[PDB]
Amino acid sequence: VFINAKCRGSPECLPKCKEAIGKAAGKCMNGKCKCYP
Repeated sequence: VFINAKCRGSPECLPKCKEAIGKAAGKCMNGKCKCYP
């Protein structure tokens, strides 16, 4: 799933995804985070 959190750095989406679902696996594109459950 993704989050509206306006991400600005690919490496920033890692700590975010981990804080979103629990794992730091995802990227940042289209102004959104792409975390994979």
